[PDB]
Order: sequence, then structure tokens, then C-alpha cells
Amino acid sequence: PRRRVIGQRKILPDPKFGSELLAKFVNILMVDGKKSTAESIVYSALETLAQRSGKSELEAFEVALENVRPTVEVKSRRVGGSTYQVPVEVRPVRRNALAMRWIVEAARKRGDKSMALRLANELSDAAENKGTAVKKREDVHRMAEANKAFAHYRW
Amino acid sequence: PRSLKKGPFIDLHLLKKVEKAVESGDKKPLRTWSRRSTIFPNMIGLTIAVHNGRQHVPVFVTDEMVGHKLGEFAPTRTYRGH
Amino acid sequence: IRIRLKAFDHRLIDQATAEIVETAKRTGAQVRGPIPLPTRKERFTVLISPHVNKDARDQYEIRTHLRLVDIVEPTEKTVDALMRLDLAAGVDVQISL
Amino acid sequence: MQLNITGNNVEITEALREFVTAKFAKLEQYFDRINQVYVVLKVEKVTHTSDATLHVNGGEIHASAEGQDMYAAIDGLIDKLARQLTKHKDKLKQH
Amino acid sequence: ARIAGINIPDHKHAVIALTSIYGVGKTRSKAILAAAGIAEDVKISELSEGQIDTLRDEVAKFVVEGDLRREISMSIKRLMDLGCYRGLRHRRGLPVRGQRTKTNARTRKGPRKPIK
Amino acid sequence: NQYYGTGRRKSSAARVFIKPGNGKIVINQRSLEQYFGRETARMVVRQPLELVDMVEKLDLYITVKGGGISGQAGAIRHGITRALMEYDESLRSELRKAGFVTRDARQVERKKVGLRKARRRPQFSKR
Amino acid sequence: KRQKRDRLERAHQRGYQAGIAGRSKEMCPYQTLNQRSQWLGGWREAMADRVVMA
Amino acid sequence: AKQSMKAREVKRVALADKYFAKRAELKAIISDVNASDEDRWNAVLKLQTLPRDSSPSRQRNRCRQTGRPHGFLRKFGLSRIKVREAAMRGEIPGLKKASW
RNA sequence: GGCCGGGAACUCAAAGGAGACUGCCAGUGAUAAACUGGAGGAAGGUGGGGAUGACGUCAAGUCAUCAUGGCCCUUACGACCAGGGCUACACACGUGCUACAAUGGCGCAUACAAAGAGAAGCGACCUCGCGAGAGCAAGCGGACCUCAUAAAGUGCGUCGUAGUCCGGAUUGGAGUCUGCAACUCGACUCCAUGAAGUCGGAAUCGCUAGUAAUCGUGGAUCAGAAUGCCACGGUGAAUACGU
Ligand SMILES: [Mg+2]
Ligand SMILES: [Mg+2]
Ligand SMILES: [Mg+2]
Ligand SMILES: [Mg+2]
Ligand SMILES: [Mg+2]
Ligand SMILES: [Mg+2]
Ligand SMILES: [Mg+2]
Ligand SMILES: [Mg+2]
Ligand SMILES: [Mg+2]
Ligand SMILES: [Mg+2]
Ligand SMILES: [Mg+2]
Ligand SMILES: [Mg+2]
Ligand SMILES: [Mg+2]
Ligand SMILES: [Mg+2]
Ligand SMILES: [Mg+2]
Ligand SMILES: [Mg+2]
Ligand SMILES: [Mg+2]
Ligand SMILES: [Mg+2]
Repeated sequence: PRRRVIGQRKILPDPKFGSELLAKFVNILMVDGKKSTAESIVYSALETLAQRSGKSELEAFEVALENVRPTVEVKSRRVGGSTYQVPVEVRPVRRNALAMRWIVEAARKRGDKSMALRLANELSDAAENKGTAVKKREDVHRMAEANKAFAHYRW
Repeated sequence: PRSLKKGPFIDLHLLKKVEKAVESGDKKPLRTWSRRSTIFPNMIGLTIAVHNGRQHVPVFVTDEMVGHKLGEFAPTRTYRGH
Repeated sequence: IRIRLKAFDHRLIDQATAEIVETAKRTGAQVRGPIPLPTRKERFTVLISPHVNKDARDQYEIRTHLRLVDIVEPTEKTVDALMRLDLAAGVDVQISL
Repeated sequence: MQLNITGNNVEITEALREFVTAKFAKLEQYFDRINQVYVVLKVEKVTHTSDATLHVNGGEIHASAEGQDMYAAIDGLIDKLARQLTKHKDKLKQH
Repeated sequence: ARIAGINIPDHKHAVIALTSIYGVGKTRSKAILAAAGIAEDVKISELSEGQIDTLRDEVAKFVVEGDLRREISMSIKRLMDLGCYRGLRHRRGLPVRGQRTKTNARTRKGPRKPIK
Repeated sequence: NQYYGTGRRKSSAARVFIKPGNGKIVINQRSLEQYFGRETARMVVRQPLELVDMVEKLDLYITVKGGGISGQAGAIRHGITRALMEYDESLRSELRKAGFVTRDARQVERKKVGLRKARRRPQFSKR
Repeated sequence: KRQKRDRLERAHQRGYQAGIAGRSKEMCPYQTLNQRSQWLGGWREAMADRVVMA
Repeated sequence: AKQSMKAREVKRVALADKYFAKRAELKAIISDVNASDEDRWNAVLKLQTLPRDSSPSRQRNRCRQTGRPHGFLRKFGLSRIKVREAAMRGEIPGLKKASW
């Protein structure tokens, strides 16, 4: 908005692994206010991530997260009749939000039986540069790389 | 529909004037606005011309018409199509 | 004996109480504390236009106030007096043995 | 361009309907992306009036005109919308 | 897995499977599998010919398939030939139970017939 | 010598009594793990203790009436943080920095005329 | 929405934008010498960038 | 409201609470499962005979000031309009604008 | 079994008070007004929500709430009654509800609210009935009695991605209740039936926090007739770089 929004909220950390990061991840998966339902789905995925990578949970779920965070996004800007896509840095907190969103979005768009399966598989595939989630980031990065010339406009 | 315990509903006026039809054998059609009234067995055999809103229309009563309510045989709207 | 006091004004009711819990003290008796009770709030919504304009309303309300007072050890004297009292108009009382 | 006609104190016959439809068919040449549009005709004492409202691709255009007849009212109205539609187009095809 | 002269799914819980019979819903399905003391969770494939018959017997208690379809069709023919308001609703193919037609009513009327 | 708080969140009210002991909890004649299925709830109830490691050095006793789960759970936490900084006027500053001492206030907004909810307003399509 | 944005930063970006769009210094709306310095500061930074734009 | 329409409401009240008992007991036998088929059948003919306007379902609450048939309130016996008009003078004890 | 004697602490009820004022402290600022930050504090800068709508605009809306200038009708444009109509259906548009499933359907088991209504009205317990309901009849003009068991949630089981154990429109049969009376034209119940629909072109709307989303509850009108309206709590997000 035109002024500055004052007062950032407080995400309580996860009941289990006590992370504000994972707590955010739940909210993002959560639907229609059903926080418990989402709390389940999340843990059951990490189980099944842990049970194959054998690399902890709050340290495995991360590795997915790194394969998929973007570092440069594009903003659109109307110039003459045309619209300039222009590359910009991404804020740390934003690239968390995007990674967590793209992971969820990619999960749902699958044919597996449970939600938990979809999440698990997706997080695993993420860790080995594979799924739609990670495809998306690649594409984002391709576009910002393409129209790099418009890096330094301020317009 | 009407509770079973309260019996079948007929307007009295019309109930009466299908004794004189059935006892004192006539053969005329009867006028009536009594679209409420259900058709009783006695009514079998007698044409009775029930009101539809503007006109009375004849209903030659039969075995099959028993329990239904007169007005269920006098359509009240006209429609051919568009 | 219990008396329940009920009214629309709150200043008004907090009179009758004090009036009664003065007499009760007077005509020798113990009066078990004026205890206030939940106040009912009937509410009303009404269209304020005389035609059309559904989304234009007023919201009215009537707050009823209830008070209860007891009579511990009813003196013979009191029963007459607490019965015979001309009490502020717009206040219902319900002495009941 | 989907059309709709009202009459507030006017009976829409099948000249006034046919007439109004033909006159409105022009407007699409001024801006191709017209959607549904509502027309209203009035007679108050001696004043003949005609307003329409036009849902367009990113906008809402409205005008009303007064004639001594309703035909002359609608004739006037079509000249008003023409100008507004052209203005709209030109601040999209703005290169 | 042939009951009432139709094939019943043999990989479905009896309860669910028996519903394929036209004229049995779910209430009847439950009854059958108790009147003919057969469990509910049992799949039809894992039964005995014997079990399937005592079952075949229960179903005969009702009026079902062919039989039923005939009954219904009589009832509707009956109405149309009577010519009662309810009859014509059936003829003209319109909501028989008082539902609005100015709008909606597309299940009787079927998909739209444009103008002109 | 038992120390007391009241505690409120949304529509909940939680009267609590703490005593020195080994770390028992009762809510409405019931145990913690029974009364509160949800895990979140538990975390919330004990996090004032988990802060000032008296988790098993004091024994708590509670009742709650009104609200739902996250309401009661929340209301209790406030109840503790009140008592726990009354047994010890010392801890306040630490408790306060965690932001447990403030009473939340956030209540559900009323429904208003013309709206489907508090702020949701009926559609009108320019389509 | 709850609190007004930094006045100095805004003043510096208003300066930049009049700069790039090619208005004259002495359109500057500030006499508060503090905000004024921000405005011109932007306006002169922008004068550099125009050159390498078309 | 037309004077006539106000009037019918008086004709209708008066009857309703004159044949009130006759209807009640004459109904009471109808709904009696454990009664004479002879009795109940008579009753059905007897109830339909005594006059329509004598039924309580036949009447319509109209503002007892202007006669309006719509937007009535029981607590006051007035239409929404007249309720508001009087509210604002303070002719309705207690009543006043509300906020929460 | 707050069940009993007690207790007046606590929760709560409602009258009366206390409290927040840029008051206190830094830095900026024209020795201003203010600003940005800090302290304490339940609350911090209009703390949150409501009520409150300037002079005027649109010959905007209402002569069908009422009133009223004028004009018109007066064995009829007034009055009474029965039946019908406002519920019609090639079609077009607007506002909603329920869906299309597995963050889900079904069965068993089991937690935690708020606000409101009741007088000839709210109607328990008991008996009957698969059920809507019926009969009998306690208590309550109500912080006491009754409506009236919150639901989502939670555990255990099952269905295994199917036009399906998804959906529940449509229609036949069989009932109940309100009411002189439910054919046209009521609500509900049981048995059977089991449609379109696999997340919706161009366009387009709502919302910045206890908000949206989602889940239940009550009321006014009212003999009977809510998916609407007005209220009430439960769970409870997302994101604001910026102009
Ligand atoms: Mg009450
Ligand atoms: Mg012309
Ligand atoms: Mg069924
Ligand atoms: Mg509306
Ligand atoms: Mg809500
Ligand atoms: Mg008059
Ligand atoms: Mg009525
Ligand atoms: Mg501060
Ligand atoms: Mg003011
Ligand atoms: Mg006008
Ligand atoms: Mg009539
Ligand atoms: Mg209508
Ligand atoms: Mg919906
Ligand atoms: Mg189903
Ligand atoms: Mg009611
Ligand atoms: Mg029973
Ligand atoms: Mg806003
Ligand atoms: Mg709802």
C-alpha cells in the first residue's frame, strides 16, 4: 500500500520439530482453516522423506527447499505498446515463500492416492532435481537470464 | 396429503347433492366449485362439471378417478406454446 | 420472602432497591443483599426507507434490568409495610411468599 | 454485443425494438470488444429520453440523450457513445 | 455372482454389490444380509454356492427388475390416460411436483433449445 | 500458600492455581494429554514453564469454561503467566519479553448490515 | 497503511523521477533544505542514466 | 389501508373468538383416534359448516395506526415505519438506538 | 451428583470507580507544530468495532405506509362472496445454495461454545413408532424450567481414485403434521429411483487479521411455509517489494 504496514505477526514454531519455518509450510498447505488436518499431512510426509533419505527431517525437508528456491524473478512493466519483463533480486523471505508454495502447488497436481504421498514424493524428487516444482524455478530463471539487458532501469 | 386418521375430505354441499344423484336417479351434470373434494365411489358414473376459474368443465367420473380431487381434472391455465 | 425488581432505567432501579433495603432495615428485619441479575436486551432491526433500499436500517434495543432482594427473618411489622409502599412508576415489583 | 431493452413509461413495440437494435449494431465498428449492454427509454410529461450502459473489455460506458421523439432521442444517444467508445479504444491502442 | 438374472460385482462388499439389483437400495441390502444371515463386509467372490442361494431366496421376497420396471410404467401410463394435471406434466415432460419452470427445470426439459 | 491467576483468550476464561511439586497438571478433573488432543494446545499450555524451567518443580491445577480448544489452551497460558509472575515477581521481565503477559484482545468482529459477514460484501458483476 | 513511509527516501525518488522524465531542477517542491537535498540528489543521479537510455 | 380492509379484520376477530370453543371441541373429536367413526365423520361435516372468517388463521396482523399489512412487529403492534416515527419522539419506553 | 452442611476466595452477574494523556525518555525539527525510536503498561499514539452523514447534487426513490394541493369516479374506479391468478414457460440476465470427491464418503466411539426465544406460549420425563411424529402430561413469565445432544474436531474401522460406497437432481410408491381446506400451490418422513456434473471461454467479484476461507447455533416475520435477511460463537490462513 501507499503507506507502510506496521505490525508483523508471530508464527508459533512446530509442536514437534520446533521450527517457525515448518510452521509457515503448514499454513501454506492448510485449507479452509483446518490446521490439524494439515499438521498431520505434513508430518506423515516427512516420516516418509526421513525413511528413505535417512537424513533427519528438519534437515532433509531443507534439501528439497534448496533445490527449488529462486534467486531472480521477473516483474512486468508496460513500455510503449509493449510490456517489459525485467529481472530483479529476490528477498530471502520471499524465496522461502515461493519454494514452499511451488512445492505445494506441484504436489497437488499429481495422481497419487494420499495427499501425504504426493507431498512426500514431491519433496523427494525436489531433492534430486526432478519434479514440476523444480521445473518451475528453472523456467523462472531462464526468463530473467533472457532479458538481462533490462536489469538496470528503475522505470 | 391429509392425515389418514382425519378421513377423506369432501365439502358437504357437494356430498349431499350426490345422494340425490345416486338415490333419486337423475342423469344431469352438476355444477360445483368444490375442487377440494376427493372423489368418492358413489360418484362413479355421474358427469360433474367442476369450475376451473372461469368455466365449468365436465368430468365423467370412473373407477380410476377415486381418491383424487375434482380440481385435478379441471386445468386452470391455457398454454399452447411460444 | 423474595422481591424481584425490574425496570428499563438503571438509575431508577438502584433507587427502589435502596428504598426497600432501607424499610427492611427499619421494620426490624435482615435483608439478604440486593443482588443484580442478567439484563435482557431485546433488539429490533427496521427498514428506515418507506420503499426499496433494503440495506438502510436502524438497530433499536430495550435493556431490561433485574434486581433481587430477600427477607431473612420476616418481622410481622415488615410484611404489611413492604407490601404497602407506593413505588416509582415504571418499576415492576413481585413480592412473593 | 448482447442487448437488453427496458421501458420506463413506454411500450416497446416492434419498430422501437427493431429500430434500436439496428442503430446499436454500428457501435461495434468503434470498438470490437463490446459485451452485454442495457438500454432504457423514458417518457416524463413531454421529455423523451434514452440512456444505455455498455459493458466493454475493461470499462463501463454510459450516456443518455433527450429528443422530442424517442427516435430522435436514440439518434442523439448513438452519437454520444460513438465518441466515448473511440476515446476508450485509443487509450488502449496507445503505442 | 448371478442374482435376479443379472450379474453382480464379485469384488464388492455384499452390501455394496447387492445394490446393483434394480429395486434394492441400501436399506434392503442391509436387511437381505441378515434375513439371510450373511455378513456385510464379506465380498461376493468368497462365498459358497449355498450362501449365494439362501441369498437368492431373500431377494425374491421383493418386487425387482423387469417386474418393478413394469409396475412403475403402469402407474405412469395410468396417470396419462386419466389426463389429470399430474398426467400431463408427464406428457409435456415437465416438473410434476410443483417446481418452478420460469427458470431452471432443466432435468425434465433437458438441455436448452435456443430461439430463432 | 498457593498462587493464582485468571486468564482469558477470545471467549475463554481459565482460573489456575499453582503449587510447589514434581510437575502434575489437572484440567477439569482430567489430565493434560486427555483433555487436549491437539499437540499445538499442549505446546502452548507448557511453554511459559518450558521458558523458566519450572516444568517439573511446580505442580499446577486448572479449570476452564467457555471458548473452544485454542481459546482455552491460550487462556490457560495467560493464567499461568499471571500466577507464575506472582509466586515470583522476579520472572515478569523474562515472561514479558516472550509476549505472554499481554491479554490478546482480538475478538470476533460483529456482523454488519448489508454484508454477508463482518467485511465480506455481496458480489456485483460488471461482466 | 498504518504508518507513513520515509519522507527522505520518497523525496529522493520523486527527484529521480522528475530527473529521468527531464524536468528542470527548480521544479523541486521542497524548501525544507533536508528534503531538498534528497530531491536534487535523485535528480542528478537520474541525469546520468538518461544518457544511456533511448 | 382501505377502510374496508381495516374493517374485515374486526369482523374476522369478533367471529374467531365467539366460535372459538365450538371449533376447538369440534376439532378435538376429529383428532381422537380412539373415538366413534360415526362421531368423527359427523364432525368433519360440522366444522366445515360454521363460518370461514371464524378461523384464527384467517386474520392478518395490521399496524394498529395505519393499517399496513407488511413489516409488522408484535412487541409494538405497529409497522416498522410507525415504530421508527414513535421511537424517535421517545413514545416507546426504553427503546433507543443501539451499538455493539 | 456443588450432592450436603458450609464457604464469599475464585469464575461470573452489574452498579460504581481507576486507566492512555504523545504524560515520561532519547534523536531529528524554524528556540515551533510535529516526526522516528525507547520505557513502563492489559492496552500506545484515532488500541479494536459501532452510532454519528456538512452546504449541496441527481425536477434520484416513495401520492400503494401515512399525510396532502389539484384532478377524476359516485346503482361504481365504492361494497360483499366463491373459484382462479400473482407459482404460467421456446428463452435472456442478476443474486445464491449444493456439488464435481480421498485435506474426502460411510459406520461406530468421544471432546470443547456464544448469543437468543418462551404464556396460554417453551414443553421435559414415560409409553408407542424404522421415521416424520402420536399419547400422556412434570417444570418454567425463566442466571432456576423448556427449546437444546453444537459442528467442524478427535480415535478405530472401512472405501482405493471409479462417473465410484463421489453427487442427490428427477420420478413412482407409501406416510406425518399445520390448517374449514394442502388438485392447481405447503413443510417434512420412509422405501425405490440415482440425472447433469471430472473444477468451468471471453470476461468478472470479495477480502489487509480473529479478516478471508470454512463449521455449526439463534432470531424477526410466522397456523404451516428460508438455500433469503438480521444476529452469535468454533477452527483460522495467505501476502503488501513497492507506486
Ligand atoms: Mg431470557
Ligand atoms: Mg444520426
Ligand atoms: Mg434412499
Ligand atoms: Mg441484499
Ligand atoms: Mg464467523
Ligand atoms: Mg385512507
Ligand atoms: Mg397468516
Ligand atoms: Mg512503544
Ligand atoms: Mg465525529
Ligand atoms: Mg422522476
Ligand atoms: Mg378471494
Ligand atoms: Mg412474485
Ligand atoms: Mg459455496
Ligand atoms: Mg452417496
Ligand atoms: Mg419461532
Ligand atoms: Mg422408539
Ligand atoms: Mg481497507
Ligand atoms: Mg451459515
